[PDB]
Amino acid sequence: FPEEVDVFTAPHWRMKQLVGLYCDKLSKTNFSNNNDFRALLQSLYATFKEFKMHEQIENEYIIGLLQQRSQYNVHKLSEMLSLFEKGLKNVKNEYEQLNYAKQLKERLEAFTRDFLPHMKEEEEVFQPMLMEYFTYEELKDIKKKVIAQHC
Repeated sequence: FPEEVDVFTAPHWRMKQLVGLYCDKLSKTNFSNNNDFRALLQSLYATFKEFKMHEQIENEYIIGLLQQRSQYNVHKLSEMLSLFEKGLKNVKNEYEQLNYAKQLKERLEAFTRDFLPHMKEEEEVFQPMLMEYFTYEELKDIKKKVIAQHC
């Protein structure tokens, strides 16, 4: 659709950038090294906080409106951030770091597997709906708001 009414593509470009970055970091991290371990968790925490802001912006500026006008599924992150905090606060040696690493990798993989199709659905399903329930200028205005909150 026209760029000026597209409320997902730019935010999702950033979220996908952040996904690729944590996938790269995770693959390069030495989980036996406490500094590498904690640097990874700190990066993940900042990333997932931005993911949380993203979903909240969608809720407050896009989905609430779209649901009112069109009139079921209720548009994870908090649990992930809690997992990271546990790593930063409760892991004190190599045994605990490597046991944590296994659980961390399983949860991030599951998360990533769910998050990419989540974004795709917004683009493929919600955006067409936005065209049907809102005027072109109403959508330009929503996009201005969504960008201002992301950037």
